[PDB]
Amino acid sequence: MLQPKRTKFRKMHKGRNTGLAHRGSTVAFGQFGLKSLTRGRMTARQIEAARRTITRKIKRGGKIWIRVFPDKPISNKPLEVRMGKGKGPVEYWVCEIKPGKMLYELEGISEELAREALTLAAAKLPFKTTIVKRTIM
Amino acid sequence: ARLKALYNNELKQKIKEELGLDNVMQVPKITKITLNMGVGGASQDKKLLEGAVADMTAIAGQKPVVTKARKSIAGFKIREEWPIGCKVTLRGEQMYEFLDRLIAVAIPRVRDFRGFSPKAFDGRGNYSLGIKEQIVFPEVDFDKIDRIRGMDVTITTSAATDDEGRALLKAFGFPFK
Amino acid sequence: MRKDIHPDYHDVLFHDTNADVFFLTRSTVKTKTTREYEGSEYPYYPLDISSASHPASFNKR
Amino acid sequence: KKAARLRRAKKTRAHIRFLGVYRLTVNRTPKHIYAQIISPNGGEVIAQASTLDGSLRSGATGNADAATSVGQLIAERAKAAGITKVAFDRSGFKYHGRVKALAEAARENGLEF
Amino acid sequence: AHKKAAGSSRNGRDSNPKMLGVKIFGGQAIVAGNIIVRQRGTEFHAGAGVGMGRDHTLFALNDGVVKFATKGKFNRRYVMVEEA
Amino acid sequence: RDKIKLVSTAGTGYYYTTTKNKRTMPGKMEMKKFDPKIRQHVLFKEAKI
RNA sequence: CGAAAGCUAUUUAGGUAGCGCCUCGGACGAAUACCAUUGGGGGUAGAGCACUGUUUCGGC
RNA sequence: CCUCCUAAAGAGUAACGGAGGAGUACGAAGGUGCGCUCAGAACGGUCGGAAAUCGUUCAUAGAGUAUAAAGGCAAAAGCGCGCUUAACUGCGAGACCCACAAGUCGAGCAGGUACGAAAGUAGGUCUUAGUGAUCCGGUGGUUCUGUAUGGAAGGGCCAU
RNA sequence: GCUGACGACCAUAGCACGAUGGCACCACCUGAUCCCUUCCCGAACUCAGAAGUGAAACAUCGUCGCGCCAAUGGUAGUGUGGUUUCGACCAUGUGAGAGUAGGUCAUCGUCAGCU
RNA sequence: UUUUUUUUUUUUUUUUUUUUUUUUUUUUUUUUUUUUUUUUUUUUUUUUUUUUUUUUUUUUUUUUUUUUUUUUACCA
RNA sequence: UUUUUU
RNA sequence: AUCGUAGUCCGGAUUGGAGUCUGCAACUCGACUCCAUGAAGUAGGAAUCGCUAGUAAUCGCGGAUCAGAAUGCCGCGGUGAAU
Repeated sequence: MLQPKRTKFRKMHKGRNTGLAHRGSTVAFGQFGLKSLTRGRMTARQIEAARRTITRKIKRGGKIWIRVFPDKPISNKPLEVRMGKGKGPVEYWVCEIKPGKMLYELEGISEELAREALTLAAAKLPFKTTIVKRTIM
Repeated sequence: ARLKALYNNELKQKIKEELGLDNVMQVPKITKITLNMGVGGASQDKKLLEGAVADMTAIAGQKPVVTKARKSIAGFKIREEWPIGCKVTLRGEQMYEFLDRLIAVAIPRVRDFRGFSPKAFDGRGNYSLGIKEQIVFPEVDFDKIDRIRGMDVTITTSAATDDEGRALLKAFGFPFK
Repeated sequence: MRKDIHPDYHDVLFHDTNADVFFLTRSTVKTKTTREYEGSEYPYYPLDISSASHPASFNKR
Repeated sequence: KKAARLRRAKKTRAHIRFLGVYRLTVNRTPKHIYAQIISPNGGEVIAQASTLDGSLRSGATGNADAATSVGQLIAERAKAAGITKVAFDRSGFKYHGRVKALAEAARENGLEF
Repeated sequence: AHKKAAGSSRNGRDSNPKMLGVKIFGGQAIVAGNIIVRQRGTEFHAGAGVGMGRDHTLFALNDGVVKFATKGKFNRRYVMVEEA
Repeated sequence: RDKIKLVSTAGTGYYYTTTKNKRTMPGKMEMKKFDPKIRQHVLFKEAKI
């Protein structure tokens, strides 16, 4: 369950997820990556589930990199609470994902098994995903 | 000062020949000598500082100045602008006379004095030595004394290099090793 | 040198009596006696030591 | 140190330039002393007098008397260059000694500041 | 209110506006006394022809045309009043 | 800080008014203020407001 | 001919008042609007890590 | 009431929106002239260390700024010393802001000064918070009025 | 040709490294009687001077190691009109930042002095 | 929930003003006693709930959480 | 005045 | 005669060095000697002990055990109280 360490502000404005991922759109650490084709919020629970799936499939023989970190606190109002009376409490942490973003990379393992590990991880994620190899340019 | 008149005639040329310097403005010289006394336990009694100032006055032959706390530290129980030390700076004739006196009379009076460390230069030709008992200076008398105090003697020289600084110090007769 | 704020500073004839070597040097000391050097009579200060005087078993038994 | 001297000259230089008056800038060295009158723009010298002048070049320059002669001479040059009211610029030197002597000679020989 | 979530965090304060900023822009005619910049600190510095008040207000010392320029060794923004 | 009058010593009845910490300044203050009734700077002495 | 449902204040909040917006009369007459060319200041969208933080991997 | 954000690069702009402060302080912590430069790190040095004071070398500020924050700050607006009372009186061209009532900045002019050798600078403080109308009553002044007249009372005007 | 004073400009002007400069100038430098300095100190400030040296500083010259500047093209954004599956797209007008190629060891003005 | 009250030695209670930790009961060792009580001598003993924060220094000043008490949680 | 127990 | 109230010319533990004896053998683990060091200790809380006269208090001297190894034990005399 990733989460920032001490932060500067408890709560944040909603914001707008718009545009393409021109940064973080390249397999830069491993040889092999799972890239997002759609935009959304990558919850820390989803990050942890797709990391546990990948690790269980690669079996301490390869290396995994996570390029998404949940640094955006998301608040929620509790049930039976009227509108107003301040902003709700923080309940979970998301990362804003744009189309093109790497989410995980794998290195040091067979291409077939890395493909199926990333395919298993994509099933836990709220994104249409594609699987990409690391290129030179 | 006899040591200044000796350095201007013999020691300067000897140092030049020793270090192999091609210009007379390259040979080192002592610029100043600073005597310090950390009396950090003051600002609670402020009589220890009186005695330290008197001892510095008698030792150096020059009225010293009380040095305040530049910052506030709780561990030492000191607040800003609190008098926590004493210092005097000697230049020219006064420093040459003081250093001649220190080398001749006072430095043999250090109890169990084998020598002074040659690696005590800061790395730019300046030397610093500690005197654990201020009674090695004959100016202070054993009859009237507050307590046993110590003192830093920092010799700030014009040398830019460790070896030049120690060659200049040793040309005066400094007890090294 | 600011006027009349510094201690008395006068020439003193330190003398290491062990090697009998003199050191003429201005100092703040006030000696009780005064001994004449080649010049005038300076306040004389005797010195016990100065820079001139300071510096198998089985087989035997 | 020239850096420190120019650091302590800058306040006066900028205030004189705000006032927008002709300024009498001095500059002394352990050998010579110079004085020149700068326009309010700041980049035109319209009168000068130093100890490099042939009248006092071969003489005991680097003196209060040489500063007095230089002040007396720049007062005359400013007088016959149209300048009567200046603002004195000690250039970070203490207003004392050679600089004071030059300023008093200039002030007594026609320039009024 | 089932999950004990909604609670006290009291911050509904804010000061009144101060109406700062550039009043007369570059190239405009200006008469002496007209305020050019209201600012906090010297975001702009007074060059020739403009003075500065105790609250760092820049105002015209004389009639002319307002000029903005970056100048000096600190790359400071300067406002001038040129006699145009 | 308590309020106090500084009253002119010229007998014009003119005063200035100011505040004072009467634990750090426990004695009557006296400054040289301009008196507009005599058009002169005179000594204004502290008084009870 | 032709609004407003705004701002400010209010024992005010569905009332009222000044200002804004409507109308009529008078004064003034291009001082107004649009566009072209042109003089300005900016810290937004975007972007970025130089500061304040935050973050992953490797070396150390 | 002040600072930041919301606030969409002029201003302004709401919510029981997200974050913090104020209801003071100071006769020097004001004016002026003069002078100075910080924090940290490393090295050397009696007690004395991670850190006191001393010396050296790097060091646009990573400090300080009476205080919250922002914006500023080397001509320092930061830090010392001498002398001082401009934390003056009468005002004020002209502007900002603004429903009004208010609020803000201000060169210049007259008088009296303080500092400076002088040109000069000074109408409080780096700025933006530290505040409360009118009525009523008190006080220090004032020839303005003064119910037949002279006074007085009371009222007005200026300050508080 | 060089030096100094004051400016324009404020990194393509800076930093770093190396070389050259002492006839003028500048800088160290000598001394501390006098003027004036030090909460102590002739360190700095100041004065009176030329025995020495260009060591340091400074000035100039050299370079691309760092800094700094920096296209073209593309991309992002964006005003207006239209469409839209609300991601965006089309027409038109604008057009970054980052990065790349590349550039840079400044350029000028007034005055004085030595040559 | 909300508003107040607070949380400190073994326990139960005192502080506090930014410059420090307290009685009492214990507990440990002595001593009196045939031996235990009682009693008398000695001692030891505090992340001052935690966590950010301010300050040179905080148990103390701010903020959060967490136990504790209370007091409220109403109209259809 | 205040001596509990085994 | 000196010290003149001091942690000292008091106190003599502990430690460093060098030795002598006894003994096959002195490291664990002997006793003395010499030189150097010079620790606590300035009269001792609650409490508690012995002593009624040659006693207490104090001062030395012997012996048993024993190759060596008493501040213990067993004795001896000297001075000598207070109540």
